[PDB]
Amino acid sequence: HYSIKEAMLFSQRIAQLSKALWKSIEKDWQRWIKPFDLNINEHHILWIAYHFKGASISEIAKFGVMHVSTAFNFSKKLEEKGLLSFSKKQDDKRNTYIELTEKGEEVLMKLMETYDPTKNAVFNGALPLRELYGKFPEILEMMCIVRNIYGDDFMEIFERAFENIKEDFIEQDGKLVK
Amino acid sequence: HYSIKEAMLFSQRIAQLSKALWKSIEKDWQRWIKPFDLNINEHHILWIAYHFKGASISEIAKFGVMHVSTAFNFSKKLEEKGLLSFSKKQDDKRNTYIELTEKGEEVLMKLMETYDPTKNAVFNGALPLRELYGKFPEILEMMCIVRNIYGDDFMEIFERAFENIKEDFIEQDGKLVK
Amino acid sequence: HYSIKEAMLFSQRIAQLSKALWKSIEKDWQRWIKPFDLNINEHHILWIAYHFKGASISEIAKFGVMHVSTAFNFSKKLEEKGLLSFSKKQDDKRNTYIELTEKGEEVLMKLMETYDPTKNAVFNGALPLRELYGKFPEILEMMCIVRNIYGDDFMEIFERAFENIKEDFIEQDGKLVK
Amino acid sequence: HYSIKEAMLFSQRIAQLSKALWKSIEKDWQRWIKPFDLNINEHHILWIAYHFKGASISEIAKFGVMHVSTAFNFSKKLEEKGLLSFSKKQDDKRNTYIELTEKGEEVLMKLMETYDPTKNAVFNGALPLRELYGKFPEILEMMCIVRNIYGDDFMEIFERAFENIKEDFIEQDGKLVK
DNA sequence: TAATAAAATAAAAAAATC
DNA sequence: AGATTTTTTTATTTTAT
DNA sequence: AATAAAATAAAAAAATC
DNA sequence: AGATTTTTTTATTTTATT
DNA sequence: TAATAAAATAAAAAAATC
DNA sequence: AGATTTTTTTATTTTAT
DNA sequence: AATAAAATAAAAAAATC
DNA sequence: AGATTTTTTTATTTTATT
Ligand SMILES: [Mg+2]
Ligand SMILES: [Mg+2]
Repeated sequence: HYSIKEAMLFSQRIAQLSKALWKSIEKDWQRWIKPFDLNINEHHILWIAYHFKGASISEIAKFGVMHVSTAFNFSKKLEEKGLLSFSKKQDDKRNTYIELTEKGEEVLMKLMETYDPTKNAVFNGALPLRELYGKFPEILEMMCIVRNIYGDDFMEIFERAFENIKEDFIEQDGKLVK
Repeated sequence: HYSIKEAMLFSQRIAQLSKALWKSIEKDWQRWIKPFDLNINEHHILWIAYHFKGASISEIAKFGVMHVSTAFNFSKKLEEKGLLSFSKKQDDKRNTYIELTEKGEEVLMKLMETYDPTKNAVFNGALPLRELYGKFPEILEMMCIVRNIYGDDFMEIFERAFENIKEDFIEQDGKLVK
Repeated sequence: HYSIKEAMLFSQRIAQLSKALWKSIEKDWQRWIKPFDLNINEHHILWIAYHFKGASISEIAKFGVMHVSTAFNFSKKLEEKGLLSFSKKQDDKRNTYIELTEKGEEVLMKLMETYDPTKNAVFNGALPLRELYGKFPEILEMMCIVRNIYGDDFMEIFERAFENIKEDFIEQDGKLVK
Repeated sequence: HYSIKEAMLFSQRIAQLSKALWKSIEKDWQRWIKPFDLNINEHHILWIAYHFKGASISEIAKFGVMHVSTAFNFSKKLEEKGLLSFSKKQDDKRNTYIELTEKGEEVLMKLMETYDPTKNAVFNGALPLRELYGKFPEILEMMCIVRNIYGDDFMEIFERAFENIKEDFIEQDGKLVK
């Protein structure tokens, strides 16, 4: 059992913090992918499909943090730009599934190449901690909180992106490459 | 140095973790302020003027993570709803200072009465951690990152809210009241 | 559940750490008190009495992490040196109580004067962390572990020492004094 | 910078934690090894020499947090009990290098099979934390502090012990075996 | 709709001019 | 750029004999 | 039992704002 | 330099969209 | 005891010496 | 410098009519 | 049950390694 | 400078104490 004050204190503090973060993250994310004329959720969708091939609209709307409507509309615009593949399987024909086309994987890799960590603000904001820790910050308390909110299945996005990028990419001339 | 691989690993973990965390906080925040016909940034501006009286447009755009222009446009709607008061100053009339009207302060205080932490998802997410530790999670690594991004003066908002809630408010019948 | 390998991995990591930590704290503690011809458990006994006046030999042994016989022998050795006043009282007389004499209080505070944090190596080892955090490390994970082993009653010594030192003392010429 | 009050608020908190933690580790470690009539520092020496074959007396004293006189005398007693081999090198003859004999390896790995986590207090104190996290506590803050006090070369023992337990041992019938 | 760049604008400060 | 509603569609599911 | 009819509920998909 | 003029800088303020 | 001061002692390197 | 053992000592608990 | 006992337990107080 | 001698430095190695 808890004081109401002590809740307001915790609720307001993590509000400000999570808004400060993500806005900083959103800015650096949209700056990096505007050259390729992708918006944030769009790019997130393509990454959802690369790690989770064949996902359903509601499934990608799960792993990217977006409404089901946003996923359908932004994923069909990725279809017309030729970056996404829609599909249906008629055991249950209410369900529309998406796959990444070759063009889309390509722009993912090219965006991966244009990545410059130094122009990302939380990267630079986290480097102090890394220096004395020996590793980048884990932010485990946040991962615990997120898990209890979204469920362990959601958290599959993390380790699918961890293992895949550790094995599906390498560094040559200071850029990430396949 | 660091690997550009090791960098991406950290950047995708924090990116998704914070989009998760903000969106969760976003919807719970929208839900409690719609009864009084506010949006997040409007409510955010009102709390900033409560804690930082007579602050510049650019200042409340600093403390609330918003653009100067969104600060000025939502700050004017708040005075057309009567909740804010605009002033200018002797030394430099380019600045425009903002104060809370007592209609504005009232709706803040009434919303504080409606606050049910049980309906906030991040709060329920942090309860298991609160039990083990005995106090709420501090997410200290994130406070450090945000600080090295926004700088020490942005971080006065956390301290001013902490002190003000603690010394301006008090519990009665499970609600926070003056 | 846990694998035996995973558990051994944790049990050696903390055994080596707690040994390392305790031994450096042991040396600096001895340096500090050898001038006054005290030993660790004697100095801890006197500090237990200062925070917990009228405490039993068994009770002193709880907070001082020492065997009850160890407390007994070292405690009456302190009475010969005239810093401790034994008592026996009221209903039950198998219990032997302790309080701190005038001579004992002064040697505490005088040792508190000779305190130089820079000669203590664990202080120095935490200074890099304190810069980045703002405050000293909270070492919460071992605080949780130490509680689960010893119980919430035991952890009252932390809480009693925190409050007493905070306002039974003040700083003068780089010295703690009453 | 820091206060002298703030400095000793930290010094006492880690003194008391360190002592509490080392003494529940002390007595759990003793109980485990008395069956094979070893003491803690003798058992440490056997694990130092297993992980670091050919270690010097001084080096053994580094990794096992003990005086060079104790590591010598307890290394001797291990030679008289037939578990450690004493060597010299003709290039520099003031050095004296230690190496486990096969009788020495066998007693270590029978004790490895004797290991029951559930009799260890610190393990059980840590199980609630492993529940929330998914992994055991890392107490990074204590690793940071200990690395600054002892230096990065000492800290090699954690990394070698980690990887050696990982690869040299396997789980058969709920016990760690080679 | 809740935000936001990209202009636009007015005022203060800073820099040029002699 | 990214929501909320509402529609509209399919398939389970639940009834009703 | 079987069915067949009738809500109820999954999953999109299509206008708002 | 001291009195003026010019350019830049700062802070909005409004406008064009997502 | 399970430890560790404190000398004590052999070697080796380092400084000195001319 | 610290314990693990012994002992010893009250008070409490349990067992007996 | 009311007592008195045998037994148990608590808390020191000793002697070892 | 090169060969020598002499000091310090290092690593045990043995003592005695809480
Ligand atoms: Mg933590
Ligand atoms: Mg605690």
